[PDB]
Amino acid sequence: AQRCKELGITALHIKLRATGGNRTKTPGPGAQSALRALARSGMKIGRIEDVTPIPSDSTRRKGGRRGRRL
Amino acid sequence: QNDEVAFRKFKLITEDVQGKNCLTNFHGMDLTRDKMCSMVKKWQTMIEAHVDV
Amino acid sequence: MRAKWRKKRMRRLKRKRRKMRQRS
Amino acid sequence: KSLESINSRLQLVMKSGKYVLGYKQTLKMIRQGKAKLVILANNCPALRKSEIEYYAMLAKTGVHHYSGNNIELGTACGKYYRVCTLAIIDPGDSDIIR
Amino acid sequence: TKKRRNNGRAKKGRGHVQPIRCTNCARCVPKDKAIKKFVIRNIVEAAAVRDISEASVFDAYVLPKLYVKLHYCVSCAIHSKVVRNRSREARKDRTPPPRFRP
Amino acid sequence: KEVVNKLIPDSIGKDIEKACQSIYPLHDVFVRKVKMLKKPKFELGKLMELHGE
Amino acid sequence: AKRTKKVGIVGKYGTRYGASLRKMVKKIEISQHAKYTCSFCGKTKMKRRAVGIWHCGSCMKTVAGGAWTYNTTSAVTVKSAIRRLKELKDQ
Amino acid sequence: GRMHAPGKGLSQSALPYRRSVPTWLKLTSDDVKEQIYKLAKKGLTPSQIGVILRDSHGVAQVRFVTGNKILRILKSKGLAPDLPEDLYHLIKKAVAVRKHLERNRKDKDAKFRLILIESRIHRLARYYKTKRVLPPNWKYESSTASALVA
Amino acid sequence: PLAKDLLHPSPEEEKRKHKKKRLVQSPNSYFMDVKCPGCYKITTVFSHAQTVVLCVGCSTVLCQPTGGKARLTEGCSFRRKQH
RNA sequence: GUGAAAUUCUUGGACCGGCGCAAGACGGACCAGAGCGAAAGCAUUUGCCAAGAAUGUUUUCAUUAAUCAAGAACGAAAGUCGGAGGUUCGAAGACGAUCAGAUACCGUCGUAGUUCCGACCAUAAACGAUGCCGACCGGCGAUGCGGCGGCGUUAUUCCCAUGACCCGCCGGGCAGCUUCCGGGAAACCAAAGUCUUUGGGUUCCGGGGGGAGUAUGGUUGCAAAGCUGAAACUUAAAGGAAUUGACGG
Ligand SMILES: [Mg+2]
Ligand SMILES: [Mg+2]
Ligand SMILES: [Mg+2]
Ligand SMILES: [Mg+2]
Ligand SMILES: [Mg+2]
Ligand SMILES: [Mg+2]
Ligand SMILES: [Mg+2]
Ligand SMILES: [Mg+2]
Ligand SMILES: [Zn+2]
Ligand SMILES: [Zn+2]
Repeated sequence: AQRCKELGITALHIKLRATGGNRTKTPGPGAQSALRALARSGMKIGRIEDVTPIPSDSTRRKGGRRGRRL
Repeated sequence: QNDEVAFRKFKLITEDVQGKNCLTNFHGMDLTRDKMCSMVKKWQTMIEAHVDV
Repeated sequence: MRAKWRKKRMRRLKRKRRKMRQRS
Repeated sequence: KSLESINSRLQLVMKSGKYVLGYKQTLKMIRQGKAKLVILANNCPALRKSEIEYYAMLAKTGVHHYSGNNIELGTACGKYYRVCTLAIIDPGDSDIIR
Repeated sequence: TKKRRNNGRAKKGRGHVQPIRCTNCARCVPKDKAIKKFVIRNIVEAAAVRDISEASVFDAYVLPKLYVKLHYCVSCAIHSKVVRNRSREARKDRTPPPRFRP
Repeated sequence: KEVVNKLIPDSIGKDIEKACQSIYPLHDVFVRKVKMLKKPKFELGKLMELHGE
Repeated sequence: AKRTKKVGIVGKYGTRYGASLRKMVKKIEISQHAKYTCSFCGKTKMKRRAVGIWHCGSCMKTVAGGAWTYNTTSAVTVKSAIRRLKELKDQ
Repeated sequence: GRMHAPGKGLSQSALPYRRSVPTWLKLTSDDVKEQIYKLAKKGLTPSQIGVILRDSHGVAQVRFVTGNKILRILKSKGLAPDLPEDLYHLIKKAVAVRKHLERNRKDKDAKFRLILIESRIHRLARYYKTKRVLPPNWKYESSTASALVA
Repeated sequence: PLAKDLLHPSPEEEKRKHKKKRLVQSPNSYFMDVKCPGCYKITTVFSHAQTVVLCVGCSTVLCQPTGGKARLTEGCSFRRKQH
């Protein structure tokens, strides 16, 4: 935000992205704090959109058919 | 557009620049992710069509 | 043992037995 | 549906009407002027097909190009030999509308 | 002993149901056996809705949603507490738990 | 040009929905997407009439 | 009476060259020496003259086909593809 | 249930209790016989003759109005088909399936259906040879059956 | 109910039962007098006709075969035969 | 990337963002105790090709049927052979971690394989752990298909048809809830009921636990293996369903 302010940018569209693909679609723990910090640091907020890569169908996900055993 | 809907996006690729103006032209459009995901619901059938024209 | 692994052990032993008999 | 219809009508031309199977007899019937429909397998040699079509134009008779071959036209006639050209003297089953 | 009449899955007149991967551990689960949760969550936290709305360039801007369908194997479901073990009589009902609107 | 200005309000989807009511009722009908596949040679006069007059 | 249990046409090779090689060459030799139905005259007289050349006894038509079979699956798919591309090229 | 399907359907025809000819049926036995003769000349199988006669000419049962069944009438006049209708249609279906199968070699479902159809053909042929409708040496050959139908 | 009268079921349930499961089998179909407009002759048509029935005095269709019952063309009249 | 790391990639621009190009997989959400199929199994659009159940039927034949040793077709995945293809994933293998050890679980890479065509193999918790055909024996609300009948609403049109809903009936299905029908060792099952009040037809098949699906013979297979299949000997229990308690990282 401070770099954008000194370079002369005032508003920001938002594109939230998770890992996507055949992996998880839920955004990580940092998205909420990053967007809130951008809001509180004076930067104006415009459109917000999810751009997570969603396969119409993907290659085989890693982990095997028995998954990640823990 | 002044008072149109918000879930519609346009690509607007740039072809020619003159002076300090880049000039765009239509490249495609798409519905938004949230609108498309909200439209899909259970206990109903969706029909999808595509055509090259 | 697990029954599947007893089956596998029996199969290994049977291949060894077949090889020994074929050697004669 | 047209192919099964023409096969059924051909089957009923057999056993109920007068016909003739083969190139030489077909030409003989045409130039006698008593051939009402000439059926040609698509396997037919091009020169023979053109000549029979010209003969039919002279005789004012119809030519149907069977969508088969000589083997399948023989089968549709119910024979165990290939027929490549055939002529219907009289149908007896309204294959040829009056 | 047969624990469940439906064998823990919804397959009734099928031979084979195609598998899906557990979103938690990437285990192949039959699609009708997996626990499905369709989460429709606000794209921003309810703690940050006010800050986002104040910093918004728009006046009547409705915040977008986040639509995610989650599939769980029963192991990850039980570990993540989305489902719990129930008594022998309580296993027999299928009504989902109340939404608790108030 | 008049393809773009008529897909701006999604008139195409509206008439599709109106047409399909005699088969099965439909409610959320949109031209979900359109993508450019080929373009004709970039006439600068055509670009300038698209932008200006 | 049936004379061989499994070798068939490759009984002429005796015990030589290996069972798997004889099994491999058996189907090729059968299709090589088979007589195919001529698609021009309708008779079962189209047989191989040399490698890739198939000649019909009756209508004396000669065709360029496969090495061991009258036509290859590759060539059949190619002919279908060329027909599709032609009907797409014109309108 | 079905012979070669796991179906247990019930769709049939409920023949009415009144065997008498309806009073409004002006058609006489010889008239119905003439109609059957004309349809058989046109090439209709007895099932189609009955369907046409019931649909258009208003005769409920040819057996009720004439006293003899349609195939009996055709055989008495001498223009009955040499093969029975149902056996002819089964052989027709087998020929069609074989024609499809010689082009589609990977259609194992079609192979299975062909086996079922040919089993039905052989059972029906055994019955007809028992009844001496068919010659005692009548055999269904898959190769030669193509020229018998359609 | 343990004392249902099987010998004398009322015509309501007698009609609602399947054709074969009635006390005595009863066809649900019938025959109808059909009147094509512009024609004088009367045609006897099966209710469940599987074939396109045509007038002999005019090249016009009287019914179109459907799944269960032939659909008469519009403008054609019809009455029952002897109930 | 993980619990934390590390192996690994990075001022040679890695990751990230943008625009393109190529390839091979895969057909999300819609997707359901929904459908079809003999099962195995089957989900992008459109076309072609045959096939099929159910329904409708006052069509036809007239007992042509049910189950079936031998025999035959199909038969997930893995595996085998030949030819293409090889993006992802990933047996074997390598390394990093963890550990007392760690040939593992976790991470990075990665061969065969996974994809397609042709040919084998014929096995799965191939499951409903539940033979097929036929009859009878409760209730209820749904759902799928077909047919039939009805207030109304809706789509065009000027009206009926025809679609979409609504209320019913019938038949064939996938199931569900409930019941002192009855059965059962019980769990439970409207079939696993109509069984000492024992007989509808018919096929396969079990005889305490092990040895053992082993040895041998035969037979099938390229192989792996499949089918058929003992005995000596050993043992007083092994098992099933429920109850109480104890225990649960
Ligand atoms: Mg665990
Ligand atoms: Mg247990
Ligand atoms: Mg299974
Ligand atoms: Mg396989
Ligand atoms: Mg290979
Ligand atoms: Mg990898
Ligand atoms: Mg029995
Ligand atoms: Mg024992
Ligand atoms: Zn999981
Ligand atoms: Zn030739």
